[PDB]
Parts: sequence; structure tokens; C-alpha cells
Amino acid sequence: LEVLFQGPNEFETLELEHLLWVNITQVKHSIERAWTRELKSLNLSTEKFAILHELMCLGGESTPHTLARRIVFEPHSVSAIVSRMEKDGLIIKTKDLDKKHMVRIKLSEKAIDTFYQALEISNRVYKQMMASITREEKVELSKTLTKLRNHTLPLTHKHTKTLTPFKYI
Amino acid sequence: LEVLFQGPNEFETLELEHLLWVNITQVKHSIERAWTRELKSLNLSTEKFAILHELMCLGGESTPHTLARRIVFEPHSVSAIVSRMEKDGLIIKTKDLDKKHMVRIKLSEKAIDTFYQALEISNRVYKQMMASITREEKVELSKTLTKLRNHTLPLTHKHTKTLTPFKYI
Ligand SMILES: Oc1ccc(Cl)cc1Cl
Ligand SMILES: Oc1ccc(Cl)cc1Cl
Repeated sequence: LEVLFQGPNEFETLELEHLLWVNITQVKHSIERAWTRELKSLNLSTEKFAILHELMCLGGESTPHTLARRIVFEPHSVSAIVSRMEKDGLIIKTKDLDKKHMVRIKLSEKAIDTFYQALEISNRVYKQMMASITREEKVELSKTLTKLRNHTLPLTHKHTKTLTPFKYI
Repeated sequence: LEVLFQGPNEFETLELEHLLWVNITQVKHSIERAWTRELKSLNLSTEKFAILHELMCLGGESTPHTLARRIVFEPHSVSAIVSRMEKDGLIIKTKDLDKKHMVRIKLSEKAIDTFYQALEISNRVYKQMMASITREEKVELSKTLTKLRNHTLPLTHKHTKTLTPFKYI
């Protein structure tokens, strides 16, 4: 005999758009926790891997402002992450010879070799994580998420980002 | 005349599963930045709103271990967020009368009234953010993201979570 007055209340039924935000949050946390443990032996968080990857796309050297433009994160966050990486020996900062006050940021050989290793592990980890959804589901998920990013990024980022135009296939 | 040797390199073409992780990350950051600015006048981060919401589903009072079980975040994070909320006057912690060392956590009247306000603003914000995708796209996005959460959460959370079974419609 089911007990009375103990079933879910009205706050467990959400607008679909709110449930989508819960879903996005839960998958981002679930996948990050699993990937971060597999990458532990290289001491990479997801943000340090993202910054290594963007600098690889830039030919291994750039400036803080160009890297910030290319990546979704806030610039103060980009700067904090780069400073952590500098202390890990992954990034070398040098004074630009021309512009007083401008910094150039360059990946070390150690960091490029770490990225070698981390990209191969990372690709295996994302594939095994997403093996439960089909190619077509993956294709439509990227299209829908891309529509959402294109609609929402300009609400707070007004010409400040020119995100790296990643391709697949 | 297009300059030579300056086009994207091979690190800009990703495995689809890696591009999906970039997409998830970018939408989570884009939507959070926009929602957090609209909710500023109530001094809520997304995590404090999530904890207020889960405690509302629990009838406004619970214990740290039950709240942790119901929410995706790590328990040390849940605890840090609850302590911040206690300092904001949103949560009252009391010693359980029976169990030595057990804490009960209860929302204050101020917090329930804040949640009133925040839920109504939040629902408007998520709707306007997601107005670019159709009902059917929203429905399929929740189904795909739910498959991904169900496959990936058990890789690191082994019977430690019993996430709140949110419904829509
Ligand atoms: O590889 C990446 C580049 C950028 C971002 Cl935001 C995430 C990842 Cl994994
Ligand atoms: O309302 C919520 C409940 C849980 C989580 Cl993880 C996110 C939100 Cl918005």
C-alpha cells in the first residue's frame, strides 16, 4: 500500500528549456569527471587541454589577446590557466621585442609532447563515452548545440570572440 | 591573391566526439554567462540556484548526504556551495537532535522567496535563449543528452547518485 503525500512536488516538473539546461550541466559534469581521471597521469584539466589545443592550432605561439579571442572562456580565466601552465613548464612567456608591455606565449617542447599523448587518449575517451548514440544522433546533436551557441554567445560576447572554426569528417 | 601556408592546420579538424565535447562546453559557458548576468540582482550563481531548486524539491529541508545524492555535483562542491549559502542567510544548519554529528540543512524564508523570484526569471531566460530551436529539436536534444548522461555518469558515480527524476510537459 503506497504511502500518501510523499510523491514529487511541483518543482520536479520543469519547462523543457530548463530541463535542457539541467541536461547540459549534467553531461558536462559527467564527461569531465571521467575524462579528467583518465588524463591524470598527464596532470591536465579540461581547460588546460583546451588551451594546449588552441595554441597548437595557432602554431604553438600566440599572444594572450589572440588566444582569448579564439576560445570561449573569459579572458581572466584564460590568463589564470595560462599562468598555472607557465608554472607547470608548459608555456614560456616572453616580452615582445617591439611592443613594450606585450607578452608572447609559446608552448614548450614538453607541452607539445604532452599534447601528442593527451590528444590520442582524449579521442579514445570521447569515443567510448559517446558509443551509445548513433552517427546520425551525433551529427544532429552538433547541429542543435551549434544553433544554441550561435544564438546565445552574442548575448554577452559582442565581437569579442572569433571562435576557432573546428571541422569534423 | 590568397597568401600561402597560412590556412588551418590539422588540429582544427576533430573527431566528431571531440567536437561534441567542444560544443557542450561552449553552450554551457555561453548560456551560464548570459543567465548569471540576468540573475545578478538576486546574487545567484547557477550552482546556488540548482541547490535552492533541489532543496525545494525536498520540501525545503534535508541533510548534506541526501542533497548530494540527488544532484550531479561532487559532494565537496555541494558542501562549499551550501556553506556560501549559509553565509548569505539562505540556508540554516542545525544539529540533528538524535544523531551526534549529523547536520540538517533548511532553506530560510528569504531563500524560498528568492527562489520564487529566480525561478520565474530563469524560465523566461531559458525560453528566450532556446527560441532558435524547435519543439522537436528540444525534445530530441533532451533524449540524446539523457542517453549520454546515462552512459557516462556510472563511469565515475557507482550507486552514489539517485538524481532527481525531473519531468517536463
Ligand atoms: O579541445 C578543445 C578546444 C576548446 C574547448 Cl572550449 C574545449 C576543447 Cl576540448
Ligand atoms: O535547477 C537545476 C537543478 C539541478 C541542476 Cl544540476 C541544474 C539546475 Cl538549473
